[PDB]
Amino acid sequence: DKSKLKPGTRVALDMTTLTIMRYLPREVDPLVYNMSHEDPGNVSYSEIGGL
Amino acid sequence: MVLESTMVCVDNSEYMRNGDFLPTRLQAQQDAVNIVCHSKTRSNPENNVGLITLANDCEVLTTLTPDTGRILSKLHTVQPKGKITFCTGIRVAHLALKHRQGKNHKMRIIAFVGSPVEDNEKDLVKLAKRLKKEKVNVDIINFGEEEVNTEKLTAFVNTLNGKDGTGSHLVTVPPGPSLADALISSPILAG
Amino acid sequence: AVQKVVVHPLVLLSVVDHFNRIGKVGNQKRVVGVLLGSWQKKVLDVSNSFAVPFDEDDKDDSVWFLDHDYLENMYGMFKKVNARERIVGWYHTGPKLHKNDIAINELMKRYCPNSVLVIIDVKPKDLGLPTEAYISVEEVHDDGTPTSKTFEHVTSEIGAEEAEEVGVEHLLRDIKDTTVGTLSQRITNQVHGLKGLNSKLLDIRSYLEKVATGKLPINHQIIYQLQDVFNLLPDVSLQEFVKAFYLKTNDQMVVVYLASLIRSVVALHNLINNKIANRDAEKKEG
Amino acid sequence: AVDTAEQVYISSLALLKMLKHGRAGVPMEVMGLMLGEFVDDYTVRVIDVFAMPQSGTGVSVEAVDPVFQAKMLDMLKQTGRPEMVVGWYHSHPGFGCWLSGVDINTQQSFEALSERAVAVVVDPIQSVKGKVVIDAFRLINANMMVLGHEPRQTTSNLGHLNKPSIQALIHGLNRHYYSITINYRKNELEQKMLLNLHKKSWMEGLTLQDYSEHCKHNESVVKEMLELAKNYNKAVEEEDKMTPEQLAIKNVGKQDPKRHLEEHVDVLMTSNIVQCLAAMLDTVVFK
Ligand SMILES: [Zn+2]
Repeated sequence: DKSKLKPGTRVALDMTTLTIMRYLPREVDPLVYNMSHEDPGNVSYSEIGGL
Repeated sequence: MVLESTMVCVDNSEYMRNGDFLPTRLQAQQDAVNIVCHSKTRSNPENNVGLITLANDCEVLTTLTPDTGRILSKLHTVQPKGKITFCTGIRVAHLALKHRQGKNHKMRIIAFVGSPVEDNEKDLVKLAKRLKKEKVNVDIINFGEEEVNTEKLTAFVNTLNGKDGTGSHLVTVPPGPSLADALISSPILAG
Repeated sequence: AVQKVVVHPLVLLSVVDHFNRIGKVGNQKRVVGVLLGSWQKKVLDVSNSFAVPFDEDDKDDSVWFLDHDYLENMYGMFKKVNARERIVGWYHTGPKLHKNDIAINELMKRYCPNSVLVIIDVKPKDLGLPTEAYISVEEVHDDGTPTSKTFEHVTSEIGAEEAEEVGVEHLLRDIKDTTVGTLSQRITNQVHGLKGLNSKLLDIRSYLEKVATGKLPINHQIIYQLQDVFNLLPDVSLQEFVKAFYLKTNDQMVVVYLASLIRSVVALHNLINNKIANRDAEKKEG
Repeated sequence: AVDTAEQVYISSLALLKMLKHGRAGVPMEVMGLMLGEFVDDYTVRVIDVFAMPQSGTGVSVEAVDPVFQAKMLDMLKQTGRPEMVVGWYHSHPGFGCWLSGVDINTQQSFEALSERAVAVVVDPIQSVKGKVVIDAFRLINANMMVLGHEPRQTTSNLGHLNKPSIQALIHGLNRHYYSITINYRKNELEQKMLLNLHKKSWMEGLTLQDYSEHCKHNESVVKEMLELAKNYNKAVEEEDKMTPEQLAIKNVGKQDPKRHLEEHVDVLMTSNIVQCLAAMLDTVVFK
């Protein structure tokens, strides 16, 4: 699908002959993946008071 | 084992259409073909049985294959409607057996006719002497109804096993709708 | 319905090699095979083929055979090695359009809807492109039969491809009149193109062989075009078609007069660059 | 023994089968079989080639599937004529030609049945017109490498004609395999019917080429050809100056008149002379 390789996209290459094998989606940089949803904390507005 | 290639020529002509034979004319001749293609397979695994017709359009309905599943699938709602044309029925039967993988096989054809034929007897004896120079032995078995004491088929088999052929037969049809399993019990027992 | 066909030189060679491997029969055999390929953007493409076993007895020449088991599994392999590749129709060797090729096509239209045939050449001699193809059209129409059907020729050429032009131009090594200048057109279409119109003029002479003596069907739908060719024959030289012709000759040759005038001074300057390397070189070197 | 004059005759049909199967599935190393007609101790002839489908994603030569070839070997046997497998091939995509350590093992399984199966490498990328990148190879025994003995016992001055590339010389040549000189089997049955059929112009030169725009294009060049002659009214004027070998290095930044000015004169001639002549043959032939 050579019409879908827009300038900006992220692709995978070949090592030996160095050709394009597969288009990829974006990357999500695992510092931010381990920043998103690692909190199972379950505090609520009942626990805060005074403000 | 012995080297042949069994080729059945089924009858989808328009006179094989009624219900005088007990299941159907179509099903009773089909299972007769089934038990003899089980007879030719189990005596020799090299023989394959495909079917051809002798109607107006001599179609390769099923190809010559050792499978019978296409044979069983096409012979349901097979539409046996058509004017019989046997004058081309020899040429479709002979030239098929030269398209085979082995010419060292015994050229053997069975032929089922259940309809009145309008051939010339002079044209078939030119085709018979054509088959004399081609060394072909064909045992034609009569089904259905026909001109009784089958016309032009005695003189064809006689001019088929001529010139030291002397091995062919002509199984004629009895004009009574009995069960046709014992009718074909003579070619399965001996030749 | 179909614009044109595109034939690659692979399948062109992939018949003649089969004509050699059956050429030992001597007496008579036509090469009939299965044509593989696609068609995209309304243009018929031809890529691959093979040939199917086939015989023909001369007496009662309506008995043909196509071993469809050989047609099934070998296409089953070719679809397996190449899913992009598929069936496109069929072909036959086509010396002179044999008789079975009215119902070979109707035998195997259950695979390709527009089951096109291809007539090829085995003895190459002409002044054109010896690759013919037809199309199947039927008619409940004018006069002949209640069931009437006649093939119609769709235009045909040899299409190229980037991968095969390496191999095509490698296997020639004989003659290739490239370097398109002022004389490539003179021979590809001015020597040859005038003699192109030779055999098109001579073709309607071959139909004209029936004036009172030839074959029994006469015209009905052949002469409306021929009545128009003599009618649409171009304008005679009386109008300003005289005057506007000399108008552009007095315009096109002006550019030729300027451009040729330029070519002299350029090569005159190149003469001076050669006298700078003759008189200024003999005293130095010797 | 072998006389290093082994002279592989191939074909005309197989090379087109080699490059098409090598190009359509390019970056994965594809392979297939070589179905030829074996001849004497000296030469070998490979006339037909059928391609074998792959196994999975990944550049490999994976293995042969003898279910496939055994049905294929008797497929055309019942139709055409018998042949016998005389070798096999694969395709380096953009490398060149050598036997890798993966390539050599599937070769060594094939030399066990017959001792003359040819390993063929084709490269459908470094090939343009007069290059079809080739040089099939065949293994040499590593038993003789320990002996220090040089094989193939040269009896003719026919082997050492092609020089091997240095990149193939980095690989197992010449310590595990050898090159073989090849030519091609051409014949008039094929030669004429591909020459006279490739580029044939039908009725193009019997046209007028957009008759209002040809004379319009006859000014679309001439107008800037004026100023390109003003450069030619410029560059000649700074001569008898710094030694025109210096006028070779220094003119790589900006455009020159002299080459560009004899350029359009060829364009403004063949566009005019072809179009003016073809107008004056239509007047005679068409009434
Ligand atoms: Zn490799």
